[PDB]
Amino acid sequence: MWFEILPGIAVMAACLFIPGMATAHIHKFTNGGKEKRVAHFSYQWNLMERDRCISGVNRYHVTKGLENID
Amino acid sequence: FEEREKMFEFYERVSGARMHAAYIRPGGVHQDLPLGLLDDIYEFSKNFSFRIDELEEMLTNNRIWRNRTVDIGVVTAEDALNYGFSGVMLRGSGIQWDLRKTQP
Amino acid sequence: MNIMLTLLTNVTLASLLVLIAFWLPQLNAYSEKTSPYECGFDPMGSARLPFSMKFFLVAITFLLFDLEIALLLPLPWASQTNNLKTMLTMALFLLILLAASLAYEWTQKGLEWA
Amino acid sequence: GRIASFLKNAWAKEPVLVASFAIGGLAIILPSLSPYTNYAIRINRATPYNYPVPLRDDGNMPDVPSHPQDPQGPSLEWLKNL
Amino acid sequence: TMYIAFILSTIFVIGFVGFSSKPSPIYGGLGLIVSGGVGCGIVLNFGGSFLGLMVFLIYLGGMLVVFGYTTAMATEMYPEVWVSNKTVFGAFVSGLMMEFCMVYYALKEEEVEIIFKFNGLGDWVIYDTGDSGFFSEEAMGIAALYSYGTWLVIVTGWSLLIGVVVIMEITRG
Amino acid sequence: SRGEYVVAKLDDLVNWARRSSLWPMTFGLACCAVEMMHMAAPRYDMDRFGVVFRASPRQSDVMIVAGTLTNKMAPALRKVYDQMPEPRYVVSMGSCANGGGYYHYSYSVVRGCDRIVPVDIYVPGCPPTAEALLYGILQLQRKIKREKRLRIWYRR
Amino acid sequence: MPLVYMNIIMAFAIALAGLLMYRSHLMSSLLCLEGMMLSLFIMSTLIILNTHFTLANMMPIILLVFAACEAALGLSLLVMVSNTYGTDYVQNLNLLQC
Amino acid sequence: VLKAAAHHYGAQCDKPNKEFMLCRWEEKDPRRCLEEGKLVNQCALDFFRQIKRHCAEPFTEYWTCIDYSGLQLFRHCRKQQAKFDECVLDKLGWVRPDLG
Amino acid sequence: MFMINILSLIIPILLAVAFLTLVERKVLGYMQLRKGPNVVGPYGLLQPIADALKLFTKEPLRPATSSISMFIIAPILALSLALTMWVPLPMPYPLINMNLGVLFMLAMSSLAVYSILWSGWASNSKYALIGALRAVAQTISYEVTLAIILLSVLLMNGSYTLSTLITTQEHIWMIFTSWPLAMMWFISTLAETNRAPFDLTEGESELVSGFNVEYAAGPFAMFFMAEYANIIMMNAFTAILFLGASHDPHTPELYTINFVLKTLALTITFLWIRASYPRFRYDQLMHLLWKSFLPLTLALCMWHISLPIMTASIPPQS
Amino acid sequence: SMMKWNRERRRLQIEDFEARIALMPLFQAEKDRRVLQMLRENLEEEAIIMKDVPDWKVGESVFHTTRWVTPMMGELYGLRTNEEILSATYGFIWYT
Amino acid sequence: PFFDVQKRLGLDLDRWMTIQSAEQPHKIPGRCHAFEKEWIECAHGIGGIRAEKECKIEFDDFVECLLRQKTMKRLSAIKRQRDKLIKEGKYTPPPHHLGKEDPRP
Amino acid sequence: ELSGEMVRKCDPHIGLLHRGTEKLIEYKTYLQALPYFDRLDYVSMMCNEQAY
Ligand code: SF4
Repeated sequence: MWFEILPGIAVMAACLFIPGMATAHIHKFTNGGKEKRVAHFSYQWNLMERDRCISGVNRYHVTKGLENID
Repeated sequence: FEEREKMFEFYERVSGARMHAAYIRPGGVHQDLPLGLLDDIYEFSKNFSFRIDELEEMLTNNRIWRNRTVDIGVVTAEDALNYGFSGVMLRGSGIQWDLRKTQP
Repeated sequence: MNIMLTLLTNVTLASLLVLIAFWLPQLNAYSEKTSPYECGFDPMGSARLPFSMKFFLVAITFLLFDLEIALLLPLPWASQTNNLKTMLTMALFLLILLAASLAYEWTQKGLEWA
Repeated sequence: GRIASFLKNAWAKEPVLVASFAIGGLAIILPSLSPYTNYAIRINRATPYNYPVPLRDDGNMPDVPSHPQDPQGPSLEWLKNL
Repeated sequence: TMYIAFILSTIFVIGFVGFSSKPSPIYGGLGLIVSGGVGCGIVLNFGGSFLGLMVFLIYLGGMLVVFGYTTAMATEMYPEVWVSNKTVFGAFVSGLMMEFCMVYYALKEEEVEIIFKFNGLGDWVIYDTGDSGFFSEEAMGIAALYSYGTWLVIVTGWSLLIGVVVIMEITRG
Repeated sequence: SRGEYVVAKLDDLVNWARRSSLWPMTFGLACCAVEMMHMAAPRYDMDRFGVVFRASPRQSDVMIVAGTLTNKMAPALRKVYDQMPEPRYVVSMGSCANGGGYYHYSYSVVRGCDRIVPVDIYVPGCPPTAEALLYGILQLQRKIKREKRLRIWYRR
Repeated sequence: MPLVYMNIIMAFAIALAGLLMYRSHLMSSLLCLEGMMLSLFIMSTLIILNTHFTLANMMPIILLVFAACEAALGLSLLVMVSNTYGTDYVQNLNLLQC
Repeated sequence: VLKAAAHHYGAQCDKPNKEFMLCRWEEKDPRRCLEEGKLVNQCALDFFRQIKRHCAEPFTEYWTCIDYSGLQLFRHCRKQQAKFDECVLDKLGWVRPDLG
Repeated sequence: MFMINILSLIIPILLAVAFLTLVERKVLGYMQLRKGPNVVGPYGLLQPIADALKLFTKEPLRPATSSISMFIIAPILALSLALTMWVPLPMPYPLINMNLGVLFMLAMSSLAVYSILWSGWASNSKYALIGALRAVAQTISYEVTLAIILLSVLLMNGSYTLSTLITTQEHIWMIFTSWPLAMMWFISTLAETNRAPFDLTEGESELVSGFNVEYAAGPFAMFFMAEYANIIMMNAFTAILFLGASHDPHTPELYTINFVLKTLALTITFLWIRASYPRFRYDQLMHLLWKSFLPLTLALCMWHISLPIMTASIPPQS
Repeated sequence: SMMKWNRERRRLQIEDFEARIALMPLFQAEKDRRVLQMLRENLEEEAIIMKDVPDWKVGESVFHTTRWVTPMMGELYGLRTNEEILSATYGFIWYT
Repeated sequence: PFFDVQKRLGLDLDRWMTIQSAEQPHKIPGRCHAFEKEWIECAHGIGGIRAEKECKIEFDDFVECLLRQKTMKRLSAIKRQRDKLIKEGKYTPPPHHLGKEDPRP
Repeated sequence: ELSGEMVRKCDPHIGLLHRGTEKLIEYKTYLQALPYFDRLDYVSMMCNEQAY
């Protein structure tokens, strides 16, 4: 009866759930297991650029803590 | 049209054809009603009122339906008679005329 | 450059769909099939003849309304100012003028067609 | 008398415009008759978008706060309790 | 990719030639569409996100009403394209040749002076090295219209209202 | 051979898509069009089989001639058929569209739509029942299933 | 000056030449007017952004507003000509001589 | 890492940072304040040296949480913030500056 | 990896459109006492594939009177923009994070209109020209109200950034704050996508097939896909704007699921409206949008400008 | 509810701005040192590149004023690699 | 006829956007604030005729800041000479200019 | 004739379903002419039979 519509709705649900999950997982994969940093303003972009140089490997995701000093 | 399908087999059970029954012939009809036909007609007509009310629920008070029909194709009573209109085309303009009442 | 990449990918995908649509099927074309559709009968006049707009005034005013919408867009940032009194008065002034223009067009029977 | 008839007729024939003028009217009058508009102004001034450039101390600035967090200077304690 | 702005500006000139040769207004419409979109791209590349999106949005809406009229007033039984009339095609080709000649002269010869003095280096050079902080400087300057530009707001609003009135007075017979 | 197997499998895929997504055009001429509406009625539900009534001939796959094809109507029917993009099929519904039916000996009736367009399935009746028309359409799906268009191309 | 400035000035010049050189329709002249307005917008916007003239970032929006005001003026004049002559052809504007 | 310790850094390294800002905003020439700029880094390094010696582990927990979020928000790591403030208040005696 | 992300945002959307066709058919059937596609595949799950294969194996016809260049460009623009308007959507993380993604969506929709315009104009048919003019009239009626409602509901967001909408609705759906604007925005989205009671550009019962009457096989499939993709994208926009969802930064799947379910509910309501009301007359559509919404949208714009100032609740800029 | 949440968000924004202010002096110091180092490197390489060219004074100011003028992008990354130029120019704009 | 009603009534209708050295929101300085300030303060009250010739160095500096024509010419000359040297192999770009050394923070 | 979408003139062209029923009836008996009326109004069949 009416529940016969459910398979199509579920297939569409899976097809719409793929994009979001894929984007989140790719962002985590390409940013060292962390949320992709946003740069809405120039200050955030300057922070990102400094972090990239600090890392030394030209990647901003890798962060150097207190171990790097001294 | 599901109710229209139920009435189609009323045609078919009494004549053998769903649409063109050729059942009403000069002198009466062709065959007598098969047994149990009147009961089934009663069962259909018992619940057919709700179908009309469901139809009205979707159209009668819908503002979109009223916008598409209210004040559209207005026919004056005098013009309808002169132009030869009959049936609903007359009684929709207020003319009180039905051939089942005046000339039964 | 990522937005450019996305645009390029979308355009290429659409054009590839067009290409497959126009080169996969078996094509058999003749004059009658490619004739314009006029519900089974031959058209009387050309489709490139003038087509009168009964809502021309509505469009010309929609131009200025789109202008006002462009003027109103900076409002979310305008609320971050220290002169909230002046900012609010000017925003309400613009909205009041938009409403007044709409009212003038309405009362002078401009929104009506034909 | 005439106002009541006009408003009843207005909300019976064109109820959409009645609501719009009422909502629009409130949006012009209410902000003036509010005690929180000044707070809205103060919050916008409070937010430090740019750097607070220090001034050279000449020794005769009693209220200017030469300190990290000593009591002198403006306070946001009002915003904390808002 | 260091000359994206130059490529977009060349496409801008191409679209301007396209709708300046005067094909059917329908085709002039897409010419202006391309020009506006590419100009939005240039402004985005220079940091004007809101301004570029604003020209894109307004012209997109404006050319729609023009298209409505092209099918109502400027509708020719045989609408003409850039390869339909030797006059239109000549204008289009002349514009393209002018653009190409000036581009070649500007590129191969670093310093070019046609009317003003143009330098052949990339547009990236003129960019500033400053930091705007937690700002969208264009957005803040634009939003200053309601705080600083009260007079501008008043005059623009009055002009728009008078524009509505003028349209109604003109289109009344 | 591997070539025939791929072509045969491709031919089945092409045939399956065409026969299971038949799109008749909304084209009804007479009494038989009413029974055609009852095939789209909930009881029989032609949409259940993928048969969807498109309007424009250019977006249709089958023309169901349902009703008398008068002389005044014949040029209109042919042009509407010609504007259908191939592959297109014609299903003749009712004795009026088959061989003229009740009006075979009429000065203004074409003696069957076969004289105007090629017909794939003839549905008999006056009017044929909604199942009879549905039987003819399902028979058309079987006819499309037996179409070896690519398989013949591999052997041309 | 950067080459982008040259390109935008050339676009303005081309649009001006197009407007000055009518062919048949009055619609295309309005198109050239809108093109000139767009070119001026792009020029002013680039100038303001490059020099970080923050308070002048509202100038292109005002320019755009008056641009589409002139466009609406042109459209209304166009409809009147079409109503009075049937076509928007620029040759119909011939009663007033010298 | 800088954002996690920023609030305490501003309070402790206030004196040399403010002098450098005054220099830059009065000389209006970066070459006339290099010496003051060097003292900013020296005091900044000394600020982190105390953290490494008294609040190493709790601070590492704090900035790792902040590093995760793309916005580097403070409201998604208040639990770790309290741990860092508590150790710093005891071992080093620093007090986080209030709002404004 | 970014190209993989582009593919993982385009291909699933096309599959969702394909199966949304089937979902719409079955929903309409079961609301009409019928059964949707039920023979082709189990419960009709293979119907979209059959439709696509039929359309792309069907001969496309090029009208003799048609301008080929525009006739081919229109379908491409429609699909490309339909696929592009998903780029900035925050689910929970947007593929392309723009500070002004909302205005980008507005501009992309405004451009998509030209697909219907050029498809209609280039088709060189009277019905297609009527459909194009109806599309023009439709976009004249809704655009101003759409932008004003969007601005008013974003006045509590603080910026045109789409991602910020998730934060603004962290404790409460924004529909509880602007439900009149929510209703008007929903109707405007119905009108924009040429959808229920506003299917005037196509007009099956009045214009045979509207602007796409001369389109067949592949191009027609592209226009259908673009239409349904715009439907899903606009319903997603309605979901993020008003029906906010919880986002745990460590488990984004929670948001994704909640978001998807809300978008599916909104699409189902779109079909529900499609099978419940008669079609407007586009004169009545323009009159409604200009004389019942627009005054109310202006009034609510005034109200939502004044409210944060009068309540000291101006949202943060950043 | 939205009033309460927006007031809390304003407080959070103020806190983040205070953190930025606290971090700003170090960033300014690093920025000025980096700019001066890049200018020095450009001058040193220019002294070698255009030593043969007649009358080409190395490091000659283009302004009459003896005041600090913030260098343009082409005056810092003029001879750097194309990738570095593209980064320092269009990185923030192209990052989304 | 410049009827200077603004200076008479004291109103400020458009003098706030005439120059980039005026007050701007959030104190965002213009790119050439210093040069324009020097040019304006030099040429204040002495008249236009004197300002054209006397405060000409300031105006030239302001124009150079605004357009960078001479700076771009110098950079173009440097680039051309470097390219010519590289063609003849008389020069080798340093590693920090070849993307081999980590740039300072 | 449409001025835009306003209907200036509406001209119905009929006869596309003219099957000559009235002429065919003249060649058939009264019983044989009865089925002809079922096809006149094929939405209301038995009413046509009753009138005949
Ligand atoms: S076959 Fe019979 S029912 Fe069908 S159209 Fe002909 S007369 Fe009517």
